[PDB]
Amino acid sequence: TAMGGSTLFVETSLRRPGDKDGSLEVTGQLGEVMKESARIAYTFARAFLMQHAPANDYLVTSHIHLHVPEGATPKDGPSAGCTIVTALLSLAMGRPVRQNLAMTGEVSLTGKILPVGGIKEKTIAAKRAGVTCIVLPAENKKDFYDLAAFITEGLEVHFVEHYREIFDIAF
Amino acid sequence: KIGRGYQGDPSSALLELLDPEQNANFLDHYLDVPVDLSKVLFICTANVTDTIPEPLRDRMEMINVSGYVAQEKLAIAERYLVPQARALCGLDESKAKLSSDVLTLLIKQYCRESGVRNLQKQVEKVLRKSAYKIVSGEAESVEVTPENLQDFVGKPVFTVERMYDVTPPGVVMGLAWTAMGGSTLFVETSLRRPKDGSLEVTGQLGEVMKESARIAYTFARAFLMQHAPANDYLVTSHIHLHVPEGATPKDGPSAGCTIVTALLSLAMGRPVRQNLAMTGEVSLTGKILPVGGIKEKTIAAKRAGVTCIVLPAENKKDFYDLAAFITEGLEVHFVEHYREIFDIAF
Amino acid sequence: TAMGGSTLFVETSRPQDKDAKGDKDGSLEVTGQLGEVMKESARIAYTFARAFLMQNDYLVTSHIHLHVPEGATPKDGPSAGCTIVTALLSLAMGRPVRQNLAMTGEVSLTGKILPVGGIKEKTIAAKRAGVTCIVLPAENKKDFYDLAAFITEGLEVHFVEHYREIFDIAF
Repeated sequence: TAMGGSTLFVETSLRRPGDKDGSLEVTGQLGEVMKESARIAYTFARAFLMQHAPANDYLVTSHIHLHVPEGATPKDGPSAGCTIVTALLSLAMGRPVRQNLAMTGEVSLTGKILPVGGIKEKTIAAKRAGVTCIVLPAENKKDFYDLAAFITEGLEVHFVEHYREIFDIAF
Repeated sequence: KIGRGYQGDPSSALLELLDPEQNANFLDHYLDVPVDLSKVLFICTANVTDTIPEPLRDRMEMINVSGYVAQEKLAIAERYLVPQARALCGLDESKAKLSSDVLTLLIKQYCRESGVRNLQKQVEKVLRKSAYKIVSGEAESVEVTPENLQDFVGKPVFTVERMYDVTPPGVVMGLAWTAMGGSTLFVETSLRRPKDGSLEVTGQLGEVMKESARIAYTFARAFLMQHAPANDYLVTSHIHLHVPEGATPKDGPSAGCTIVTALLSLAMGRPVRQNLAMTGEVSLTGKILPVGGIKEKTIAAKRAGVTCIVLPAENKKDFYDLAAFITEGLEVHFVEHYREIFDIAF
Repeated sequence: TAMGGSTLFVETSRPQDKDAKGDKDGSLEVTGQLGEVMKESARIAYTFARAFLMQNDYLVTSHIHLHVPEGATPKDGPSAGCTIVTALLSLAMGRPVRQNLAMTGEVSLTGKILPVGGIKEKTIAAKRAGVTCIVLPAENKKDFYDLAAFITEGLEVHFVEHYREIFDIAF
């Protein structure tokens, strides 16, 4: 955020459970950039749950309605794509994520994870909150290791390439 | 409302004058000396801050002077408006008597605004027509009663009578929040056709209100089948729902409680108890989520002759910070589920 | 209308009665350049005529066209509710309304008649159109008696609150 690092909860819920497909109503962060990011994330979550556990029809017909809090610069906004995919997959499978876990990164239409900014601010925010595990784009590991040793000492960092690895370390 | 057009731009002069760090040396053009203006208490009135440049808004302590509710307006009228108008028109209490109840009626039906000038205009109108009746020799003492007010200030701008003083099956009174604030509406439900049943919805067509009414209807059907199982109305019947268009989009979906109550009242054939207005969005399980504009909703409840309103449980703090003249004669029920609202409608 | 009150004729008349199976729903096509509120009100009036005629199946098993002429200002849109209900009922029952009879007033889903505006203009137009009987909502009685003595001389008036009374005096 414009004030510095911050820690927000991306929340998906359910509302109104072969002819129709379940839509998605983003409410928190308005803007065309975050709108397209949410669309891409929704499509990838669907494809992931199709090729993995192909039986449940949840993510395809549910009318999810997620909500992403409003504090983030318009450039950092799309760095919630992997968080959105993980919230959607967690709500679908009915399994909460690993407890003390923070994640950031942009997700592609096929799941590739892209680098983001504000690594120091995000790290300090995660450390100020209670976080023991952090997940970061693999291309941000230089930026992570440039920080001071008293910041990045109490958290285990996972540098990911593709979202299958976040699904591994998140469930 | 300062000029910023072709000739000059005195906003920069004000930005130099109203700067606390440069007040100590003002330096107008005539005197080449600088004058200390740090002890002057400056006050600037504005109707809207949007047309104030940001470096100038940033130099002032923005204090918002909000309007008055009907009770504050009545106090103002009794203490200032009516005495000053008496003095300006040459009348007293014995010649023309404005009582507190006729003043309440005037404020309720005519002066439904945020400021005071219109109430003052109405007060002057009443006293002025009184003075004309006295001078022309028609009378020697005028009496303004809540029945005799009509021929003094004209047709009431707002109607006290509501659509239904006693509600039949299908229609339930819910109160909403408009851009003018404080509206009460009757959610109505009927049936169209004489094996699956359907819902046809009209009113404030909003994309989210569509899904809101849909899930409210679904929860109503499920609640009915679990509460009274031998009743198949809400499943085998085709019905029509109507929601009046007062509520702004934000609180458009805030009528789910009333919609479910209407559908259930129609399906059961039992009217809802009188003077009962309700608010609250329902979830699928029946969770009652918080609603906004409780001050306006409560004022509307009062104006519409309502006694017992129903609010979400987590609006308890939002409600119990409203003044006693706003919520004294109201009995409030706070609910965390729809079973409790069902009990509240007997 | 804008600067005036010219009286209008609503008319009714689509596929012919099938008379084969009573499982269909029947439909109402409405024209007359209606705003959104005007179309919703015409739909409410349709539903109320269908419910009022519970007694036969002309409203439920016939496809109908409704025409309300243009001219009523958008604020004065839904003031044709009782007129629409009467048009539908007369088409169904197969009998005309009283020959010189004009009406106005919004109708709710259950039959409650709501007050309207422009009583003076509507009355002037009714008198100039040869209308001898006029049906108004109840809450407009003071509004109607605040008129001059020549705006109403031989004009029979009926103030009403529920549409059953309009039906009684129209038939």
